Amino acid sequence: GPVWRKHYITYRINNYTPDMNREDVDYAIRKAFQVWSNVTPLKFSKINTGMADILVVFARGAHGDDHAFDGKGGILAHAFGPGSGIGGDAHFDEDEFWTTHSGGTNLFLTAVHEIGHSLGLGHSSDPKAVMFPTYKYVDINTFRLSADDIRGIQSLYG
Ligand SMILES: COc1ccc(S(=O)(=O)NCC(=O)NO)cc1
Ligand SMILES: [Ca+2]
Ligand SMILES: [Ca+2]
Ligand SMILES: [Ca+2]
Ligand SMILES: [Zn+2]
Ligand SMILES: [Zn+2]
Repeated sequence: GPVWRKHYITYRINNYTPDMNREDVDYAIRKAFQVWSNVTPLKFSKINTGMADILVVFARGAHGDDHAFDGKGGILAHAFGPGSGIGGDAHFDEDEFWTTHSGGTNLFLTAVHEIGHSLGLGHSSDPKAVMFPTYKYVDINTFRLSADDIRGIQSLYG
């Protein structure tokens, strides 16, 4: 399906979870974009105003799309593939407790997966892939994409 047909992509953080320090939210999301820019020709820039390609949102329950959140647990986040408007946007369930670490739900690891969707990736059947639909914490300091993730993204870009 859809892919971004340009190399410079913008994102904007619509609002901030009260679960984390603001700078930690910024850094998690930045690091998650870097995972993908490492392996494609894409460049990502955070903008503070205006229409971004990728809007990052924290919201709970019904929040104006067809993908209502479900309280703590279950669905952690969802994202829309490349396109105009809501296309590219990544939404994180505020009913989760977002963290920089192994506690609650790790924002960085979740964001890597969601941004994969924002770039056009679907799910992987390989438990080793970040694009596998089940959340499982792994050490974020040594995190690496699986070969399956890299194959998937390189099928769309570069
Ligand atoms: C590692 O990243 C994620 C992100 C979300 C989920 S999930 O919310 O539990 N499943 C729905 C989903 O795949 N959303 O993109 C599971 C893992
Ligand atoms: Ca949930
Ligand atoms: Ca968008
Ligand atoms: Ca929360
Ligand atoms: Zn949503
Ligand atoms: Zn997913």
